[PDB]
Formats: sequence, structure tokens, C-alpha cells
Amino acid sequence: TRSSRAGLQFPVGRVHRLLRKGNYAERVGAGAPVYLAAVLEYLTAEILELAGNAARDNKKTRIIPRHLQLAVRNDEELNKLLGRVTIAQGGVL
Amino acid sequence: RDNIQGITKPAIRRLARRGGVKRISGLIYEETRGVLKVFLENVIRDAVTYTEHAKRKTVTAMDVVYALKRQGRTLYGFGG
Amino acid sequence: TRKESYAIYVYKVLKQVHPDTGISSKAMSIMNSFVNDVFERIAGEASRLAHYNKRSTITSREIQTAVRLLLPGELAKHAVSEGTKAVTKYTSA
Amino acid sequence: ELLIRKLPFQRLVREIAQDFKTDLRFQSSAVMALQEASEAYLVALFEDTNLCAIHAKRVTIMPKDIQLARRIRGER
Amino acid sequence: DFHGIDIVINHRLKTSKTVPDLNNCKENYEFLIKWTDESHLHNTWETYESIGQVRGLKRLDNYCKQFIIEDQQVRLDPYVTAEDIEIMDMERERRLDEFEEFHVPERIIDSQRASLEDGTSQLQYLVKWRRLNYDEATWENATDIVKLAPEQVKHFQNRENSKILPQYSSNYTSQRPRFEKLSVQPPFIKGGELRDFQLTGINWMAFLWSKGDNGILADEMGLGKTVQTVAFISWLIFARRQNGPHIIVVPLSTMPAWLDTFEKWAPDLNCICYMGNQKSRDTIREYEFYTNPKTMKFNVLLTTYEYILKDRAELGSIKWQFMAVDEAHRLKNAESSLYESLNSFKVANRMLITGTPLQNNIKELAALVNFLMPGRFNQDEEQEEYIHDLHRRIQPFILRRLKKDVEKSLPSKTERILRVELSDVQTEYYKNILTKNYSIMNELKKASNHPYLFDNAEERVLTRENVLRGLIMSSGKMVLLDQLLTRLKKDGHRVLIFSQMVRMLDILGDYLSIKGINFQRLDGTVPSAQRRISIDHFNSPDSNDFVFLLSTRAGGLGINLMTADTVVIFDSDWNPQADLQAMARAHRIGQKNHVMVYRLVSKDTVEEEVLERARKKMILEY
DNA sequence: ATCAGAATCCCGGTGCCGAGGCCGCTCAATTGGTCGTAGACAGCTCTAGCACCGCTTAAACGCACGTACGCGCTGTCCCCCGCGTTTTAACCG
DNA sequence: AAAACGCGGGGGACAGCGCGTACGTGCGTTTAAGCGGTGCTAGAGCTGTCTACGACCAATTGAGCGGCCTCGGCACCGGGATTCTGAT
Ligand SMILES: Nc1ncnc2c1ncn2[C@@H]1O[C@H](COP(=O)(O)OP(=O)(O)O)[C@@H](O)[C@H]1O
Ligand code: BEF
Repeated sequence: TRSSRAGLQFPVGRVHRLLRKGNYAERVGAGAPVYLAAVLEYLTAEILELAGNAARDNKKTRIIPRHLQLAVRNDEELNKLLGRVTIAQGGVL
Repeated sequence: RDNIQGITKPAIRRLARRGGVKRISGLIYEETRGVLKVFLENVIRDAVTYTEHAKRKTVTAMDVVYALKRQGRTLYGFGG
Repeated sequence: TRKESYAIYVYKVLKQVHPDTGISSKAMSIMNSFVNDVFERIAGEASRLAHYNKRSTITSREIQTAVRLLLPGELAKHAVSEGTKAVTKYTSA
Repeated sequence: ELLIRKLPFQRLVREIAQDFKTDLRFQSSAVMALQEASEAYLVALFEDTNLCAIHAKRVTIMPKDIQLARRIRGER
Repeated sequence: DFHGIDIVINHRLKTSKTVPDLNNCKENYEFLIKWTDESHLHNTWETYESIGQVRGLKRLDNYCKQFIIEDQQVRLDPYVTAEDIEIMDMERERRLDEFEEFHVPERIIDSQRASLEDGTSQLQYLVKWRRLNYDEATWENATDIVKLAPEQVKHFQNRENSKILPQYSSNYTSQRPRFEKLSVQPPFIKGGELRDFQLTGINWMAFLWSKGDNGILADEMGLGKTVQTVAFISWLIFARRQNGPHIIVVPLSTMPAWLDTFEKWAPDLNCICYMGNQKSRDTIREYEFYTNPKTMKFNVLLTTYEYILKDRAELGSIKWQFMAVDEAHRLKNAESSLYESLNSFKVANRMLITGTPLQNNIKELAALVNFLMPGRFNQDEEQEEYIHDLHRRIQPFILRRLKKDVEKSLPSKTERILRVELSDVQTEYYKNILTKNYSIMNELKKASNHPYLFDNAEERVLTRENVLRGLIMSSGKMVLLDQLLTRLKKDGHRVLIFSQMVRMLDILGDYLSIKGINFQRLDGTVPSAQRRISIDHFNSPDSNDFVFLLSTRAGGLGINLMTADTVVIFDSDWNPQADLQAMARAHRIGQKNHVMVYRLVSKDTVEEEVLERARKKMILEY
């Protein structure tokens, strides 16, 4: 598996498949899917880490909309990345 | 009554308190129904256009999400 | 039926970063839609850039520029760094 | 939990969609998405309106406050 | 916590105009108030000056204003008619009777001793009054209670020192003792006059209990299935010493019937009704268990489906020996949250009761069988064998009895279908809803029944005369209804009308109020108390009501309607079993009038298809 | 109520640069044909989200009451206008 | 041609003080609405057959692009008429 040999948790192969099938360009470089999977994995890891931290602060083992939205909105970084975005069932800071 | 009045004064109240409003004027409520009304017209218009293109006689959560994403507020949770 | 979602991979990343915590169907849907949004944005940026440079192929440097434009900053360096480690380690094997 | 009120919202949505099309047939997920989006919009707008009142040296929001918020957003 | 007006009883003139003014009311009229946190019999006459500033004054004003408007339109209004005053004093006397009976106790819960200002450790009885749930329950004076109802205090003492308590209930589940085929009424049953078929059912269900497996009482609606249930509960609690708690879950509107049956066929046996608001639940929790860090005293607990669902967890702890469901037709859906809840309930033995065992599709019968006994359960010619082998397999586990073979005294049941012609307005609405721009099969049903159901059909067809002529002539169904109602009034018969739509019932009620007939209505939105009052009035020996308006299943599942002769079904409910179950509300064993069933059908409409396809469901009963 | 004093404004004069036309021959257009395969169409099984009704009961409506704040008015005094004058950075060959 | 300093000066900021409409706050009603439960049956969502549709490829040519070249038209000026503006 390309992902397993890559040591990234995201599907490099399926990312390549969608880049081909998404009419994005006629040919796709070998490293582009790899790089994109790496960045997606990194952003997911960052957000999940922040969500887990919010859940710990709230003394809950379960990561719920309010945990995720509270992470995104407290953190200025993700806040400016997803400012004009709304998380379903998510509460106000 | 007409269902525009279905959005009750307590509902407008709770919205305002969440957004941080300390006090709400009696004139606020009609206009909140108005802005809610126009936003729903816009989003439902795009959603219905999506279904009409799709030859689908059923508005779909993906259609609503796509409409909102164009209007500039992407909605997460109902993706597919 | 085969459904297009980033379920198992988000699970894997979450266990890596927080082994005890789990994520439910709804929150997986939130993560899946978020990853799809970010990924669509990056891919659209890459295609637009390849177009404006009159280049008819996509690659790690396209995604370099896309990630650097999109991510606001102080994760731009991190995303670039992890993507680069992935792509050099790819081009080796 | 959600606060714009479920069945009233669904009927409001139904008659709004009635004008754009007939025998139009929503989904439960679609209604939920609509309500959540409208909730988010209105909470943002009341946040803006309260900024406007606080800047005008007022605690209670007003019509003029919400119209200020809207015509600086730009949909108006 | 602090004394203040909570309910107001009645009014009177302190010492001997059209619209009394505030001063006129305050001085001349005097009001019988109840105080908060007091019994409903510790009432007192009162006046504004004496009460002073105290909470509940808003309710003193609201009731006084209702009194002023009432005095205005009794007779001093310009419009006076005999029917109007009849309705006014009728509702007045009903309200008086209900409040008068709100004084007397129904049961006593516990006795506690408390020091007063004088230091006496006088005893106090917590007492539930009639027509009340356990909420708003007060500690009344023991002396007053014993004087007012010594019999209830005796029943109370027998209950607390009862030899029938669960705590030493025997545990025969290791091996159930083998019984003897009973041929006579056991002397425990203090109702008398149990029927031979009812004894046969008791022994069948006892044999099944002894063998250990379970069964469904499939005797058709109106064979005293409730009486068999009470007899067998008494049988378990006496013949087999299984005192431990039993749970009966019944449809609402039949809960008072179940109290009446339990008390009259087993007065010594304790039952606790489980409904009311959260305070009613809490006052039950105060009594159903002891204040200790566990034993149950209640021999039986009666409740409804909604309350089961709500208090699933808290009731789920209680080891139930016998859980019995009345009208086992809401258990036909495996996905039903009541289905999951009852499976989650920790029950030794389950019993199901249903007039109609086999529902629309075989999957429902399968679901019922599986929940009876979990883990133990197409081509035409293979099917013909398969249905019969499934039937043969379930016969030992089912008991069904037909009204024709037994209870000969029950007069025969006659059912007739009246094909009605669609009126012009209905036809016009029909063609309109077969297109757009008049301004789903539901709309066809509404148009076929009566066009007033639609939002603004009032103006389309339309003083006192005009409204009635419009309402009658708008529906040919209503025209036939008029001819039958006048014929039945001439014949002195009594009728009950089953309509699917609450709006149909509202139209019928407006019609009958206009024409002047006295009726009684029972519906889902009706609170439990006034439903019971409605049933008591229509079943009383004297009854000025000739028409009983009913939904198909609110009053057409488990309610008793002695003293009715005609059942008019406006429309099939897509389920012939539910139609039959409503039809058997007047064909009880207690009827000596030869009930005749008129089912109204509109010609060249959806109802013909509905009947043609319910015919398939009838054929599958074989 | 009045007319003087700046700014705005009307016309038309001369100069310059870009618009719009023309010309050639570049490049992609336009037939003409072929092949593969995406969609239209037809048909089936099965989902699911109507329409309503129970039932309990949280929530909304109406009304009444008290008082914190909206809006107005007045007063003072900081903080800009609106020049004129003097630097200053910029102006485009 | 514009920026930058400086002075007097008018206008308006900001604060205070009062009153009264309007607001929030109980008090319980009536309302309607989860959250079950009914029976649909519209219309998916999916598959399979076969056609017209569209993607590529030469071969032919005619619209567009760059270059080149005129001259209307716009910006420009001075001078003359228009104008809205206090000021007393
Ligand atoms: N042997 C009997 N003696 C007196 N009343 C009876 C007897 N059998 C039946 N009844 C009456 O018939 C009514 C209906 O019982 P049934 O329809 O069989 O069950 P359910 O009451 O659950 O519908 C009861 O309310 C009861 O009062
Ligand atoms: F037997 Be019926 F349900 F009264």
C-alpha cells in the first residue's frame, strides 16, 4: 500500500485517483498526491489534538460538536483558516 | 398564524442571548423574521435549482450544503 | 455498497494522537466533510495555478504554493515541512 | 441543542420552497442543515448588532443596529 | 410552602346587576378558596379584605371574570334559548360534582408522626384523593381521615400489615409446581359470575405458565380478557404465593377500567397506578420503596406505554415476575422503542393480550411471536403448506375464542356498507386535487369525506340556518348521516361515530352543537381525568347524550362502551383489524340490543380501493 | 431681505495621442470521417420522509407590574476646520 | 503642485441630569410540539441495453492578431458667464 509504505495515515492512492477523476488536470505528478495526503494528515492531526485537549478540559472522553467548534474558535490559527465556516451542532465560544 | 410567525419571540430571544445581546427591542423581532426570510429564500432557491438540474424531486442535504458553500458559509456535518 | 468517506483513516490518526479517545459516526462525518473541503480547496488552487502558469500537470510544487497561500501562517511552515519530508522520502523509493 | 424551533422552521421552509417549486419534497437532513445554517447566521448577526449598540452607547439592540450590521456585511 | 390561593371552588352572595364591577364583586360576592399545600377538603369561604395581599390573587381575578361573563350570558344577554341555559347549568353541575368528589379520599399511602406547636405526636395520613395522581398529596389529620373514611384507613392498615407482601414471595422458578385443572371459581375471586370460557382461559394460561412457555390471549375484543388477567394475577399471588411485583402496561383511557376491575375482583390486592407529572412519579418513589440503602411492597403496578418509555431505566431495576401488555398491537414492530424497552425490562414471564393477533402482514405476527419467545420461530403452493405449518406450530401457544360459538346471549353482529354518492362540491375539490391551482392520497381521503377539512373551504359553500344547510349539503356522507341520526333519534337508539380525523370530529361536534344534540367526545388531546368523566357520563344509567364521537383507536382499542347500539365508521383506517377492534366497542358481552354497523363509503373514490385491499388482509387471517 | 466674493460652470480655441481602419499571412478553424463509450431510456427493488394522531409537558402567549435605560436638553471646553504661509518631495522630459 | 505648520475660530463632544416609554420580569394559562406510533407509495437509487453523441485525426481554409498609419476627439487653457453663501 502506498500509504503504509509512506508512513502517513491517509490514502495516497485514493487521493491520486480522485485527482485524476476530478478533472483537475490531465496528468498528476507522483509527488502531488503524497504531499496533499501529508498536509491533510497534518491538519487532521492538529485539529484532533486540539479537540482532545478541549475534551480533557471539559472532563469528557467523548469529542462532540462543542469540543470541535470550541477548539477551532479558541485557536486563532484554525479560527482564521475556517472563520467563514460553521460546524454543525456547534456552540458559541 | 402564518409560519413566518412560527419563529417565536423566545426563539429570537435565545438567539440574541447566545450572540451576547443584553436587551432586545420589540422592533427587533419583525426584522429578524425578515432577514431570516430573505436568507431562506436565497438558500432554498439555490437548493431547488440544484434538484431541478439533478432531475431529483427531493431537496437533499448535499444540495443545501452546496448552496450554503456558494453563499460563503460552508456547513460541515452533512457531507457525503 | 462502497461509500466515499475518510472514516478508517481519521480513526487511525485519532488513535495515534489520542489512543484512548474515540470518535462517533456524526463526528467522523464532521471530520470527513472538513477534510473534503480543505482538499477540494487545495486541489482547486493547484489546478488554477498550473493553469495560470500554462502548465498542464500537477505536482508537489503546485501543492507547495497552494498550501502556502491557503494556510494562514505559523502552520504554513509545518504543513510545508511535513509535506516535503513525505515527498523526498517518496522520490527516494 | 438547537433553539430555532423545529417544526415551525420546517413549515417556514416548506412555504418558502413552495414559491420556487411545487410538489417539492425535502429531506430531514436538508431541514437540519437549513436550521443549523440559519441559527449560525442569526447568532453572528446578533453579535454584530450588539457591537453596534455598544458602540452607539446602548445596551439594547435596535432596528438601526441590525440594519447597520447588514449594510456593512453587504447582502443588503 | 407559604399559604396562598391555588384553586377556587365556587362563589356565593355574602348577604341577600348584569355586569358586576370590581367593587361590586369584592364587596357582595364571596369565594370558596383552597389554600396551597392543603388537602382539597380543607377549603374555606373567603373575601378580598380577609385574604389581603397573597399569591393566587390573579387566579381569584381570572375565576371571578369567568363568573361575570357566565352571569352575563346565562339569561341576561339579549339572546336566550332553551338549549343555551341547558348547556350552561349542565356544565355548571358537572363542575360542582367533580369538585365535590375531589374532597373524599381514594387511598392512603403512609402514616407519620410529627410534633405540633403543642408538642403532640398526633398521627398524620398522606392520602390520595379520587381523580388525582400522587402529585399534590398532603399529610391530613389522622382523626379527620378516620372519621371521614374509616373503611379506607382499615384497608390501609391491612395493606401495611398484609400477609401478601412480596418480601417473602416464594421462588418456584427452579421448578414450577404442577397445577390441577380447575373446574370451579377459586374462592379468591371476589367479583363473582366468572364465565365458563373465562375459566377455560384461566386454566389454559395456567397450564402454559406451569409448562413455563408463554402465550397470547387472542380472545376477540369483548370477552373479559381484562377479567381473566386479574383472575390470573390473583391466581399467581394466592395459589402460587408469587407475591412479587407484577407490571401491567395498558393503553391510556383504559387505566381506570383496569383499576375498577382489579378492585372489584380482588379488593385485598394492592395496585399502584403509575402516571402523572414528575411530582406524581416522585411521590410514588417515596412509597414504592423504603428509605434505606431492597424490597417492593406493591403487588401490581399499572402504567401506560408512554410512561414505560419515559421511566424505562428507573423501572428497569425492578425484578418483574409477570409483565402483561394489554392490546398487544403496538408491539408488532420490532424496531418500536417500546419493543426494545420491554425486551430490556427484566421480567420473569411476559403475557400478551390482543383481540386481533394476526395483523396486516405476517412479519408482525412473527415479531410478536419472537418477543414472546426469542430465538424460537413467495411461491403459492409452497406457501399454502408453510402458513399452515406455522399456524399449527403456534396453536398450542395461542388461545382465541369466537363470540359466535360461546356467549350465545350476545346478539349477532350485523355490518353493512353504504355506498354514498360524491356531492358536487366534493367532486369539484376532488378534480382540483387531481391537479394544481385549486386556490397525496390524504387529500383524496379528505375530499371524499368532507370539504370543510381543507383550510378555506368555508367560503366556497358559504344566521343559524345557513351554516347548517351548508354543512349538511356539502357532504353526501353527511346527508346520509342526517337520515340515520334522525332515524335513530326516532327509534331512541344510541350511536357512536368513529372518524379518523380529529378535524372530522371537530366538524361533527360543531354540527351536533348546532343541531342541538347532546354528545360526548373522546380524543387523544383529552386529558385522562375528563376522558374518564366522559366515559362515566355516557355509561351512566341516565344519559342525555345520544352520540359518542371517537377516533378510531383512542376510544377504539380497550375502552368499555356498554349501552350503545349503533357504530358509524366514516372510513377505514387502512387496517381492517383496527376497524374490527373499533367495531367491537359496542359488541361486548354486555349488550342486549343487536348492534348494527354502518360503514360509509363514497362511490368512485379511494375508499373502494381501500376496502378491496383490506379484503386481502382479511383473506390472510386464514 | 440683500449683494459681494469666491468657486463652479459654459463655450470654444489649439495639440497630442490613441482608436479604429486597413493589410498581410498565422493559426487554428471548419468539414469529413471514424471509433469508442457515456447517457438516455427502461425497468426493478426498496428507502424513507410524507400525512396525521397520542400524550406529556416544556414552551409560548397574554397580561400586569416596576424601574433601568433611551432620548432629549443644556452646558462647557477640547479638537479639529479653513484658511495663509512656508517648506518640501515630486514632476516628467 | 503639493505637503506641512501655525493661528484663531466655530461647532460639536462629551458629560451630566430628568423624565417616561419601553423593557424585562414573574404568574400561570393555552399552545404546540418531540417523540413515539399508524398505514402509505413517490420516487429514489440501482442495473442493463443500445443509440447518438462526442473525442481525435487529416485536410482545407478564413477569422484574428500584430503591425502600421490617420485624424477625431479629449484634455487643456483663458476668458467669460453661473452660481449657490454668508454677512450685516
Ligand atoms: N364476568 C364479568 N362480569 C362483569 N363484567 C365483565 C365480565 N366480563 C367482562 N366484563 C366487562 O367487560 C369489559 C370489557 O372486557 P374486555 O373487552 O374483554 O377487555 P378490555 O376491558 O381490556 O377491553 C370490562 O370492563 C368488564 O367490566
Ligand atoms: F377488548 Be377491547 F379492546 F375492549
